Amino acid sequence: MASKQELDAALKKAKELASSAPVVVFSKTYCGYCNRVKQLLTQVGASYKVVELDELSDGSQLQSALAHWTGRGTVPNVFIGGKQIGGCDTVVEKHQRNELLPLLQDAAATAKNPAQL
Repeated sequence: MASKQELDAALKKAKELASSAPVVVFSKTYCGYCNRVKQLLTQVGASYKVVELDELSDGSQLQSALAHWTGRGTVPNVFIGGKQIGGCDTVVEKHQRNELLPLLQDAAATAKNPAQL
């Protein structure tokens, strides 16, 4: 039998992780892009979980479930309100469009606005 139930369990934990905070940043321990996304969200004033898949106890299979789930599985990988937004380039582009910030506000993730967008 293939590892289907292990992949499904990692997928279930990926959904759990993706929903454990209003914003979640699947990442790795050293990448400049992971640092960039952390600083991007910090500067607007967001509140976000970080999930360093190089250090998470099952992080390799968790990233494999991420790839299965998203058809992408890159790092960093950003979710808001339990839905994927995209990777580093996606959040930087949506920040430049002033399009990420309204969605962070809608999630009330920006602590500046607890009343939502």
